[PDB]
Amino acid sequence: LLKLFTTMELMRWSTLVEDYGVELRKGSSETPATDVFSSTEEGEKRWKDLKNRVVEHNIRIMAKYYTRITMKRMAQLLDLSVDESEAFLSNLVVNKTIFAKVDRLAGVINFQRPKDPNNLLNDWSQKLNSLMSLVNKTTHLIAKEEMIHNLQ
Amino acid sequence: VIDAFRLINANMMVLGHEPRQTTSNLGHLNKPSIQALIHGLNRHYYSITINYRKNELEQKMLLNLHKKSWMEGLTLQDYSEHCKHNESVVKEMLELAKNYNKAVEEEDKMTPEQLAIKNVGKQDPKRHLEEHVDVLMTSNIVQCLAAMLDTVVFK
Repeated sequence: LLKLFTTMELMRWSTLVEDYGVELRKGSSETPATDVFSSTEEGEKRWKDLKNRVVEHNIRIMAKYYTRITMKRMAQLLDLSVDESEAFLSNLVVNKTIFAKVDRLAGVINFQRPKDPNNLLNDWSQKLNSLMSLVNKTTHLIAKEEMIHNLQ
Repeated sequence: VIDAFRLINANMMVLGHEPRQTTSNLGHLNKPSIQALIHGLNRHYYSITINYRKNELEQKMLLNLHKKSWMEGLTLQDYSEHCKHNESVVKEMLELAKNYNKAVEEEDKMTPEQLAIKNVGKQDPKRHLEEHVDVLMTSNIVQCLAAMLDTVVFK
């Protein structure tokens, strides 16, 4: 249960519920089946929340890692329809769980800010500066490796 | 501020013997701290000449600063930062501008104390507005010039 969420990979509720259903509910604590908070009967009240959490997490990882994905691919993972996802998207962004913009076409999800001149500008400076720091550092290591004891 | 003394007695100064002994000197006199120091100096042997043994190899060592100038000449910052600088200066320039109108209309006065009160001559809008255009121009040129240079060369 810990290992799946920690590794950022795309998943879906449909598989997640069935599997964990057998593990968590069965799990011997001190010794009994009971542990609650998404395991047993009482645990079911908390479990409902777990579904919502999978869908906030799927949209988050895809947002961070990718910059564009289609809305049809996104829905399959979340286990929503487009009309259902769209409602959910309006409230998520307001709390600031994620930043994402979805359309009605289901052509695309822009997980970046729209292509305005400032983002392009910003990246272009950062790319330049990193190279210059790296070329300096490598020359210092290289100098020892070359000369050495002067046995070669 | 360095001085040299061999140090010889008071009488030698008084007689006027002490300049006969110094020959092969030029001498000099400076005053870090008033008449009391001058008197102390005269009693001693006053300033006997200091020459320096120096040359270009030693001179080159002292010259240095940073080889790190190599990385720095090329470096330019994030574009958001370029914008911060430009904004801060234009905003600043607005404040001083209102005095500037008066400055050009008047300033018949050439007497520094009177001018200061009259057309806000002290805290002058001319000095500062010029100073401001000049930082903004130079800053924008070096940042812009570097970004472009790096682009062509690395790829």
